[PDB]
Amino acid sequence: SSVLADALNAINNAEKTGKRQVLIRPSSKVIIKFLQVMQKHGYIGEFEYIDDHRSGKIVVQLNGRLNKCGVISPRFNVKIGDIEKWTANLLPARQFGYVILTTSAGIMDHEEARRKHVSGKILGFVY
Amino acid sequence: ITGKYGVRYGSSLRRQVKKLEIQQHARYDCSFCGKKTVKRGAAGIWTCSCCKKTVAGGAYTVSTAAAATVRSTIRRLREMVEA
Amino acid sequence: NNYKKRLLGTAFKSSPFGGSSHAKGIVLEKLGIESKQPNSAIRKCVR
Amino acid sequence: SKGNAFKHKRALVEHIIQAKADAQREKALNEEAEARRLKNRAARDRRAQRVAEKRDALLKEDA
Amino acid sequence: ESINQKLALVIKSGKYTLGYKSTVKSLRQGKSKLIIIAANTPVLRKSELEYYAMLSKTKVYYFQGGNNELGTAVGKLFRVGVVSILEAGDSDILTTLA
Amino acid sequence: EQIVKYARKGLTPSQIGVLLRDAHGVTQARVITGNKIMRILKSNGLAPEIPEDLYYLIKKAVSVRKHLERNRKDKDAKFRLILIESRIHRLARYYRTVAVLPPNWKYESATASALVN
RNA sequence: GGAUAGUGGCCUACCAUGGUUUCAACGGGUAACGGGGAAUAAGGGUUCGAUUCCGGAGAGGGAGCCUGAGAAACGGCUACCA
RNA sequence: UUUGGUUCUAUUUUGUUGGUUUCUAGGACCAUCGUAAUGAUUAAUAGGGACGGUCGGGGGCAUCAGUAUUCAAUUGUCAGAGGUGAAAUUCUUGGAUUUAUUGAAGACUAACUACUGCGAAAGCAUUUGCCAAGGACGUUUUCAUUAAUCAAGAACGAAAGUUAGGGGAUCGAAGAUGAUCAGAUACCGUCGUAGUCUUAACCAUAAACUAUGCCGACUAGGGAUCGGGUGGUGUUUUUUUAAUGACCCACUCGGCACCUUACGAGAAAUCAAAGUCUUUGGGUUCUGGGGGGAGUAUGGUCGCAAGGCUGAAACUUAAAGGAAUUG
RNA sequence: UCUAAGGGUCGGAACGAUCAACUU
Repeated sequence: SSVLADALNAINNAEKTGKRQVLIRPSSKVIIKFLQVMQKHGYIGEFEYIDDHRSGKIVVQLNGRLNKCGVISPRFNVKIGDIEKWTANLLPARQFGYVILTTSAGIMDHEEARRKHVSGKILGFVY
Repeated sequence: ITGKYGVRYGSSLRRQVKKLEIQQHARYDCSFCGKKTVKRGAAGIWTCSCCKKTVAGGAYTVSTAAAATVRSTIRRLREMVEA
Repeated sequence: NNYKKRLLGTAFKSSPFGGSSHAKGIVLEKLGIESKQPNSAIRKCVR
Repeated sequence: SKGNAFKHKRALVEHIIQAKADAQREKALNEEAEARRLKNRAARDRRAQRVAEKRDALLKEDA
Repeated sequence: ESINQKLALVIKSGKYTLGYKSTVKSLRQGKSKLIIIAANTPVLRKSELEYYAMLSKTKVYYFQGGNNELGTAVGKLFRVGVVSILEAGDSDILTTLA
Repeated sequence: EQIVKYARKGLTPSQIGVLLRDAHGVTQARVITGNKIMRILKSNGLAPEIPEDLYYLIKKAVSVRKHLERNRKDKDAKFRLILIESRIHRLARYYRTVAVLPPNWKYESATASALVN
């Protein structure tokens, strides 16, 4: 009934207990894709190794701070006056931040599509 | 309906005389054999063409009434003797 | 979208109305009221 | 009728007329099914027959 | 399944007589194997019905109940009440009785 | 039956491809013609009229109101004849929007007519 | 088809039942002229609009007109009500 | 690629014009032959249905059983039987109060009964049977998106209360009287109307409770009572025996109703959520915005009625209100 | 003074062949 906060709210829902991560939704190009941008900037460990009905692709070890909770979010705007603003979601300007936006092109990160002046949807936000 | 009995005599009465009314006609089963084609010429009487035969029809409804129990009770004692 | 609710309302029509910095008007009667509980005095007012 | 298939006899002649026609046409295009047993079955028996006239080997021997 | 369930297979194979005259023919003619005579169906049209085939050559299992229904039994809905199953089926009309 | 097209699983196997073959198996079997072989026999017959997943809801749901019709006091019978009902309807749609015509069946003599063969 | 400076139910006739609506029709309310923009905004917003500038509409109410390139006119007539 | 499949539109030259039927390809059309992995996401710890096993105080309808209640016919005798704090009102040489056979009537389902089973919810405990249902389990059976929550609209909805008939045991509003009080229209007797039961029809409210919306996630331990797996051991079926069988024990899982203790939540109390998120975040239905004035005024609708449903404003106050802690 | 609507028998969407009238 909503694969996003579904699983990011299990990582989130986990590291607060503290541990070595667990299973999740089913896979999703998108799940796996956030469960990438995450690793690729740090935070999480190694996306994992399942394969079933749609249960396929991965589990995913924890590691590190990653505190706290991946951000799930449930709207979608972007660019210029935007992105910067919804960068108020962030846990503080001075670096730290990361807002896993959805960018017309690419499921990208607050900066990772700040990149080639991109924009669009607001998929989430990490640490 | 009533209104047949036009706006004249009150209500509760109409009501009742409607209850028994719609019931004063159009039965509705074969107390002999066939289909719905009996009734109740007046009271007591109540013959049916799909046999052409008259049944002892109840009152304002040729449906025996309390002879439900009798239906049982009566023929029911017929149980004894001979079971 | 949806949803409008209570509190302060548009319909108005009171007794000075003009939310006036006053209201001119002739001095019908000189009714010195009388204090409420706790305190107590002859509260000189005007109708 | 016993309800109001009418409103002026020109109109029974009407619906009877039209109606009839339109229906006749509905059969007149349900013939399409014929079209679609023919222009397909032809190549069913033609794919079988073409599978025969392109690999007719053990047909002269068998048993 | 029950006879009210056997006659439903019957109406998919066999030879449904459908009658009360054609019932008589069914019999006299000579083919009526069983004979499904409803309770409603008047005495004489039942005792003479009887006599007809109890003369010919057939066993007759007096019906269940309602005639108006004894038809819904054999589909129709038209209150039949004296069938003459004439040909075999996937039913136990040879075991309708013992 | 087709629901019970797989009473085969009982004494044949194996659910059921055969009709394709993926995570296949290990036993005799003579391929697609082993399936089809008696898999066509199956219901001592065939079908398709329309449409099992309802040709059952409408049934249980049909006899389902004989009692309702006579009993009439088992209100704790209406409370379901509504549900087996709202169900029997809820199906239609995914056919009223696909498989069954575009009115009847998808509306059918539903409420009511014991159908239909 | 009639009018229009000219589209068009604009108006005529003839013919057909249509068109809107809970995704809010219709109707009711506005101490309603609209938009510039005004006020207090961390942000998000509340609240305001007839001083100027655009666009509208009216010179007591209400119609109808002559004049003309242009007006249903205010600082022009005509009648009604006032 | 292919007159066979027709069927157009008008261009180019014919000198010019127009009109022609030849082409002549250029659309679209049915055919024909030929090309190519020649066309169908998975089977959601989503949902629907199949199936078979079963469980249950689930639902309807019939019918069984029982004890008592109060009442009778005849009883045995004999001097009080009531009735509370203590009395009284009453019953009573009328045969009560206390027993004696028997039958009569409608309620009602004791005891077992709990740590709870079943139901959407209200609510559901005697017997047997007939009627149609329901979850959980068992498989991957069958489908493949069908779904999730819902203003509208609707089905069921305790008890009283209305309509009409049936009866009418018990208790028992109104109503009487008996005590009691300064005062008793009560609370304590005792009669007793209605009602209590019933069938066809209304009414749609309740502390209608778990005062806690529905769906899915995830977050932590143990015990105990319902279907499925295995070892089976434990004692008996099945008997000359085994085994099996029946209960039954132990380890599991499922889903149930519940209990006992950390992180984390809260104003507290407490909470297995009332948990997660700085202070979004998974989707939705709903209701709240100081007390009163009030669930009143008016309007429209529903109803037979009682009432239900919808539902204000004027004015009026600064506290009312939760939890906790002490007197 | 005009316009329009609304029917019966015989022969194949037929025509009218023919017949007769109220009334809106």
